[PDB]
Amino acid sequence: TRNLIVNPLLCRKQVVVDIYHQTIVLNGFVTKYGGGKTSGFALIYDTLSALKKFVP
Amino acid sequence: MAEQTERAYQKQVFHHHSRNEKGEIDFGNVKRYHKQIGMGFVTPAEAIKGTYIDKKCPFTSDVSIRGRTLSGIVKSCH
Amino acid sequence: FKGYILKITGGCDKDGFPMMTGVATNNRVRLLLDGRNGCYKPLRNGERRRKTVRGAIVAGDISVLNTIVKGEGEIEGVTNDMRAGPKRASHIRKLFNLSQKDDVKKFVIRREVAKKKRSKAPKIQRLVTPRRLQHKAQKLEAKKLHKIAMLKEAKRYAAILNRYKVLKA
Amino acid sequence: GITRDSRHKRRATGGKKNSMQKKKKNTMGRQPANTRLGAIRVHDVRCRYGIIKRRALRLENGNFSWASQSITKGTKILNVVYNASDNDFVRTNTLVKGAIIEIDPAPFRLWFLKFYGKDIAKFDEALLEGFQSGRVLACISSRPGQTGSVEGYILEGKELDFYSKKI
RNA sequence: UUCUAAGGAAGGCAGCAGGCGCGUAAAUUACCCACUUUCGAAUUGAAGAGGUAGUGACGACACAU
RNA sequence: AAACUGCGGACGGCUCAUUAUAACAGUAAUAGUUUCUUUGGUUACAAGGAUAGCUUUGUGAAUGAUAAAGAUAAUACUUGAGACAAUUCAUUCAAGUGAGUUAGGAUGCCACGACAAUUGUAGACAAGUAACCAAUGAGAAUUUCUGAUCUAUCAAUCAGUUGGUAGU
Repeated sequence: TRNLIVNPLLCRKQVVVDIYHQTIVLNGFVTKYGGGKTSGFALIYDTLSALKKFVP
Repeated sequence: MAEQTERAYQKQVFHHHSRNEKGEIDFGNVKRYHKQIGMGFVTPAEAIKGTYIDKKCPFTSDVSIRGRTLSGIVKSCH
Repeated sequence: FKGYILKITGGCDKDGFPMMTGVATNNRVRLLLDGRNGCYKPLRNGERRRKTVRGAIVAGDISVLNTIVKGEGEIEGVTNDMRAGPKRASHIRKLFNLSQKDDVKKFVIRREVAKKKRSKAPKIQRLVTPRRLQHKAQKLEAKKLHKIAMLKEAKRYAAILNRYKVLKA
Repeated sequence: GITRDSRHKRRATGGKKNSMQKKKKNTMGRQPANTRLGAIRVHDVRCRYGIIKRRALRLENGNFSWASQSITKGTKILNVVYNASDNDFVRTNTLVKGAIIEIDPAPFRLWFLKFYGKDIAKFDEALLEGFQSGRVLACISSRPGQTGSVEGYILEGKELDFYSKKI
């Protein structure tokens, strides 16, 4: 969806979630005015050893 | 002889003894130091032949001439 | 009682102001104090303050005099009679009449632990362990780099330079 | 403290100069140290940026150079005989740059004996008189209040005549 | 200006909140280092810098009846 | 944990009282100065005391108050082999730069004097330290040229004032 950034330095994959209506972290989600489309940004922290290490 | 009118002995900034005819340093005299300043300015003959002493003369001292350059008319010489 | 001889080594005024050894008056004086003479503990570095102190002359205003050699206030008295021992190996040889070559680990002051085990002693310093030459683990050793591993470069580098400085044609 | 700023002066027009700031460490000066003649007494002064200046309060010895013979020797300073700036420096024997002083030419004489095989006690006539009289004329060329030492040179032909006639 | 056992002692809000006074005239004695970045022995600790929240017809934009 | 040692609190934050060529803006110079940090380089099989936190006895109503004694460490303070560099002075040989008795070399002398007597068993590799070059640095600091509001019921002002020499 949208764009992919492969980020092995942070052991991470990040996407721009485009909703057409533990390793998962979701942030910055807001809908469009008048319902329907909702957008957001997702955080693929794969192994559960980065999530803790690389997570506030 | 005529430039030694002060309480101290007047010497140039760069004073060096010349070599005599036999090829060794002659401590009995001092070379008249004179340099040439930069952007297209000729050294007056008085800075070469003359025997005056000045530590602020741009031709016979270590004072440099930097970028700014102007012109004008002499107003007072007192 | 029979009494011995003592030397006054400190004291405090009735108001708690200490006594300065140098000051040779009876009353109280205000001086510019650093941490050098003791009577003022600085907070910052190089910070002085004008504090009040007492002279080195004893008088009736004194409340307690440490004059030992005690802790006696002034009629009364009070009294002070190896918390950790030395740590350097050179100090161990001094205390137990030990030479330079004999081992001192056999004569290190060991303290036991008695609680709900362990016979403790300080961390040693300055002995003869094979890795004591960590001090030369290499650590020393590694003058190498310095030792011509670098220095010969400075004659490698130098030399070939004078070559293409001499072509100059 | 002593200041070196130009905000306390007057303009070239003679008008007074008003004040906007206070004194600052950048334009800080220090009390001069008049290096007299006597037992060695020097002090270390922390300057700006942590550098250290050797403040020579009192000195007796100094290193002096003979230009003709290309030698430099240590020598005890005897007297100060001429200061071109202030005469009060002569009485107090203050050591500053350009102060004509009198030193004993003992090491220089000994060096001449070992090198030529002769004794001094062509050279300019007044130089010989200083050798036999035990007091030769030298000029201080260092800044004792900054470097903490007296470095100078023995006066020679044209400089000697000018300074000797002044005395 | 404050404490005091009356002998003595520290303190400088033109820092963030707040109080008195002055004037026609100007806001919470809030929460957090998650954003930006700074300092430090350092990936981690602090930061009334900074961010978020509260008052806000100073102003600016869209918009009900 | 606390404490010694190191670094920092000179940045950031607030205000506009002072200030009339002062400050500030553009500009140019430093061949007239220059740190800190960071970056690139260059130059004895191990010695000596004492000090805190620690223990003990205390004073004062009290402060971020303070007194004695007994010990104990260093990348704290010192000595010391490992073998030059940088300063001052005097003389001298001299190439880039618009321009330098200039960077630089040689001779003699004084002072100064090193590359921890350092640290990880674990995350030889590190890490640390002293001086000296250079960058950071169109930075900081001084300085050049030009540029400000009203007022003549302000017309003459200045004596370190303007310059010179020597010094500090």
